[PDB]
Amino acid sequence: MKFFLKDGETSRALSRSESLLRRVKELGTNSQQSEISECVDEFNELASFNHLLVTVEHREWMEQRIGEMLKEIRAFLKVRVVTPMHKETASDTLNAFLEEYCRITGLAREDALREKMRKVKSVVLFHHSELLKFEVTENMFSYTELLKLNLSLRVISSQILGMAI
Amino acid sequence: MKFFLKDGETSRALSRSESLLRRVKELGTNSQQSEISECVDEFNELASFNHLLVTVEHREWMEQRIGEMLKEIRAFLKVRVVTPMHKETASDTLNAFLEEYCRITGLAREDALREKMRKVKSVVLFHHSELLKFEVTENMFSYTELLKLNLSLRVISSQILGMAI
Amino acid sequence: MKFFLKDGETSRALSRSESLLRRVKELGTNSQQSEISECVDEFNELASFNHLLVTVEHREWMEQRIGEMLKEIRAFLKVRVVTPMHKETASDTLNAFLEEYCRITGLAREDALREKMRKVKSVVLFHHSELLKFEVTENMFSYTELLKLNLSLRVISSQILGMAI
Amino acid sequence: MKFFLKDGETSRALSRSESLLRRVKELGTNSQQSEISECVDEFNELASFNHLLVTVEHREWMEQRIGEMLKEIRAFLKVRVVTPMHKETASDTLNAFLEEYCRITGLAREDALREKMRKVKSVVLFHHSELLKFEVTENMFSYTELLKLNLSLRVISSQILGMAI
Amino acid sequence: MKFFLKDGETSRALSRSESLLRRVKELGTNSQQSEISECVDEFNELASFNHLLVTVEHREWMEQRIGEMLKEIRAFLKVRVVTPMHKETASDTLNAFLEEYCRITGLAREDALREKMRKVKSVVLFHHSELLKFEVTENMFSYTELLKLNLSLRVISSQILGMAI
Amino acid sequence: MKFFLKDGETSRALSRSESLLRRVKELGTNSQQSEISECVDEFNELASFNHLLVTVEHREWMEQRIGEMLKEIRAFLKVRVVTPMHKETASDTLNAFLEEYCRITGLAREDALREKMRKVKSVVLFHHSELLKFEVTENMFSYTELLKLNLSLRVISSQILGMAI
Amino acid sequence: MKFFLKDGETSRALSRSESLLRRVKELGTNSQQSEISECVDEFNELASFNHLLVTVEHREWMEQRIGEMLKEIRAFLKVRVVTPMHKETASDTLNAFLEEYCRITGLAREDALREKMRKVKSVVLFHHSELLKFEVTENMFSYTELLKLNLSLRVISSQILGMAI
Amino acid sequence: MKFFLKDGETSRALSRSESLLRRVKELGTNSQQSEISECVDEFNELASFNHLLVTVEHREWMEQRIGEMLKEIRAFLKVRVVTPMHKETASDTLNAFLEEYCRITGLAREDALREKMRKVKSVVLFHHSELLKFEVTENMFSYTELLKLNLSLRVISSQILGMAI
Repeated sequence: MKFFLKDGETSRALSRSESLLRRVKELGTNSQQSEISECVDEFNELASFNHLLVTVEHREWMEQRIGEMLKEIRAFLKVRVVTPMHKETASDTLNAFLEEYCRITGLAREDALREKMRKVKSVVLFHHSELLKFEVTENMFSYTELLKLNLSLRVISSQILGMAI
Repeated sequence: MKFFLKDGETSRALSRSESLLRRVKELGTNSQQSEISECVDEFNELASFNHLLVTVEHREWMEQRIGEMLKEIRAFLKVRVVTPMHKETASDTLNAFLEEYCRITGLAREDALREKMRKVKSVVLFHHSELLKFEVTENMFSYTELLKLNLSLRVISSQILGMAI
Repeated sequence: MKFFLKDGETSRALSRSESLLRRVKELGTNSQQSEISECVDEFNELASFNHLLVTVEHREWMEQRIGEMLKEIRAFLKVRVVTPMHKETASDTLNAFLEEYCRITGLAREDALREKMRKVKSVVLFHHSELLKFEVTENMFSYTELLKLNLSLRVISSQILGMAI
Repeated sequence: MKFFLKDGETSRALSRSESLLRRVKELGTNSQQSEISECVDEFNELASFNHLLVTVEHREWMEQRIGEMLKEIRAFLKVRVVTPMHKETASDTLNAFLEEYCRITGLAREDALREKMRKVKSVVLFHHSELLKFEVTENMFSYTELLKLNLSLRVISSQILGMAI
Repeated sequence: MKFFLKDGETSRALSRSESLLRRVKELGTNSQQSEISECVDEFNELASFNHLLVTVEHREWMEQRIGEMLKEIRAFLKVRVVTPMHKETASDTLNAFLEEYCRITGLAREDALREKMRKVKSVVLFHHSELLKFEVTENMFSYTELLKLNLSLRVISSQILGMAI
Repeated sequence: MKFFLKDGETSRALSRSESLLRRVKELGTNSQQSEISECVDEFNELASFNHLLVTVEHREWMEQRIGEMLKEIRAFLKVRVVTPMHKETASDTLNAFLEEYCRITGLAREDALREKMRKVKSVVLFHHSELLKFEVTENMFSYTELLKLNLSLRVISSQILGMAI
Repeated sequence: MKFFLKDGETSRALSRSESLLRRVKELGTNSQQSEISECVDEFNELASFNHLLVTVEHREWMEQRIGEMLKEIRAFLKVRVVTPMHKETASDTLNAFLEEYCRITGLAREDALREKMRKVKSVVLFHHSELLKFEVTENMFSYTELLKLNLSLRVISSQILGMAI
Repeated sequence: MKFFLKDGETSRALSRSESLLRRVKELGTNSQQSEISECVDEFNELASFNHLLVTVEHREWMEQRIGEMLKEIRAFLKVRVVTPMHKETASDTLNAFLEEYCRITGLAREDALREKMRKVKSVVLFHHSELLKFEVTENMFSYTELLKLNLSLRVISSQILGMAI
């Protein structure tokens, strides 16, 4: 149950993340997905290590700042991670989520259209998070509030934003 | 405090409402507001009388069906009462309600825009209800669920249905 | 269920009742039943309207004085309304109520005589109230305390006021 | 404090009261006051003796039926004792009690008239009881219920039985 | 239940007892039992009457001194009432009470001898009280404390005052 | 606080008391006070030792019959120990106690006569017990019950057994 | 039950113990067990007597310092009383207690070894106390705390002081 | 806050730990500290990873065996990890812990000697645990029970195992 971290390590990871931050600030709309995606990899490891570090420290206290930087790296990187449900309209955003949920769950549309946005979004988001190795939350889209609504997609689409089907 | 109803009266009002119902079933998308609106007047009176009749009976019990019909007339007439916030888009529906609330409350837009849809709607609706002498509820609009959202109009407009201002 | 009152209306009724009051203060022991009785009619309508008004206001509050005059008009008019149990003696007052109760309830005398004055009175009173469209209470008679006694008419008539049968 | 009764005594009194009972059953509406009144005398003595007897026995128990007959004799004799408030009408019965209370208490009429019948009666009754050496209760009158009313004589006289003053 | 006393009576009995007191002060060791005993009769009657008078007054209060004298007469007369258990020795006093209790209860001696003095005395005393129509208490004897002892007569006799049997 | 007994001891004292018992049975009314009194001495020591033995055993239990013989020796010896208040009458028994209490306490008679027998007896008995090295209880006298009475000697003497002073 | 002490006695015992104290102060590490042991004998007797003296006094109070010296003698003598479990090592101290407990209880070693030191110690100590007629407590050994441990002898010997068996 | 693990990973770590177990079973009392210590390094990393794996899984469940092996590796490796307080005697074990605690805390001996073994032990153990990156518990020493004693080191050393200072 109990584990300790190799000593050349907190600092190895502190300056390893320091220069991730440096590197992430460099990104803009045309660094390749090839770049960005390994930029995530790095972030992800450091995120892990931090969780170790935290619990170690917490455990060590009982025997009686990196994350601050990660917090920032996230904020920069958040902006360059794009899913296929990143759309130009409220309306296509919804379809994206619909079709994507159908894709993931393997459900017919008729059934997915009955599902509340809330499931559909968190089903779809967890999926892509897993897949990008980056947590992708609702406030990473401009239609955040839309994606939080507790109503079936059909109702949202017809009663909230006058769509067909 | 106590009052009695004139006796040639319940039936006078039963068959008076019977032929209202008859008449209301006749309405369609082109009877004039001039027609419809007196069709409401009548309904309104019968609604009043019924409240008397009810309270009289209730009082009489303690000394020890028309409404069913009204319920129907309502359902029919509900469909022919149009407000100026009856719109073809989700988007204009929202503007209508905004502009109308500004009009009623005399608030600037900037402030109205900060208000939750919910207030804005029931403020506006009560207003027009009073004005048409007919109760006008959210489910008298195709954008019912929209009108129920507990979010500022600004948020709805930008995050729920990508509008400008 | 919900109804609204026509707007030229509260005031139409306020000054309608104001001059009822004027008119009722003119009555005295020799205005005809013909006069008085229409005087009640008017009072009755205004009493109804008030009940609408009250409930409208109460309802309107939730979306967030006439009766005072009625109260007076009642007080004045109370004094000029006569039932057939208005009698010159305590004794005939009791008979009047007995006979009338028998009439209303269809009971034999023998049974009515066993009834407590209290029922008998409020049975009879409610009846005539209904009938005159005016509430007729016990203190509209000079034998009020008598009409309040919780004793069978037999007992009242023999033990309280030495009558035969 | 302690006293004993003379031994030829309980039985002397048992058969003394036995023949009182015999004698009292003979009375009817025309035995003279002269007769009846001695009939009370006898009853009174036997009532006393009984109270001694009772307390002696009770006392004697601690060192470890006549009254039944008296109870009857009372019942018979109760019916033949007359006060000056024994009247033919409810109405004079009330006056009788009024006037008598004024006499006993020395109050003005105006004040007595404000008193509740109940006091007035039990004031008057106790008085005459004392005076006739016989307990005189309300059900010794035909207007018993009347004498029990908890209402001022004024109210009773005007509202209950339409009298003047 | 309720009885009244004849009016020429309290005073008739006040001065009737006043001259009893007078007469009782006259007694000394040689007035005959014939004198003394009627002196008790009188006392006894006055004692009775007083109990009436008391209860009458007490009852009369609720409708809102002789005894003092008796108290004295008692004290004087107490001293002249002799029982057959009035003895010159502690020892014979005990026998007297034994033999007398055997007489009254009809018990054999052997059993009486086992009884506690206390019973034996209050049995015997009540008896003679009843018989003399005067209350005869322990402190009417010089051996009061003896008569109060809660010990069998056998024990008293042998262990308290070295008697035989 | 804690002590142990020398081992050649329980038995040394068991047969030492066995032959005391033998010796005490020999006593009769004419063994000298010189004999008897050393017979007490012995008994007293054995009594002591027993108290040790008892408490030792009791203590020893917690770390987890002689007296029966003493009980008998007492019973025999009790009968040969005589105080100066051993008298032939109830009456002289009392004086004995009186004079003896005066002697011990140094009080005047007038004061001692006021004292309750109970004090006077236990004052006097403790004294002689101390003095004879033998506990002398009330039931060692034929007037036991007398000596237990809770009354002043004066009262006992005059009211219980007709003495002078 | 009650016993008295012979009067030439408290002082006989006070100076008897006074010169015991003198004598005990003389002891050192080479007075023979022969000396010391009779020194205990004496102490023991005086301890006894004291218990008598105490209870006599306590008893005598109810009829309304030697021990201080014994307290001291104990403290001196305590230091010269040796058991066979008085050892040079923690290790042999344990064995001594083990073997001794086996001897006393007649248990096999295997079972004794499982017993908690606490029992074993207070079993063994009470035994030798009884046998030396001196209370022998844990703080009469240099390994007090060891003797107090609530652990089986096996555990103590192996885990607390690296012994074999 | 949320992180994901790289997918070629759980199995990379499962067989990585599988062959650690193989290797650890090889150790015996003569594999160098150089060997053993890197054996711990490995174990430590796998312990870390596991904590990640666990939390990921636990987190993933909410969106709705390696450790078993580590448990074993620990048990084997536990036996080959030695501290400087691993001694041949109870006695030196104590010193070792004392001196070590002085070293860690920088306290004088005099004060350390007053500290309860319990603190001293868990202070010293946490230290070396941290320093070996292996949890080192009391039952990794043959004097477990000793190390658990709630007594100052001075008392333990003098009263429990007859040491000097």
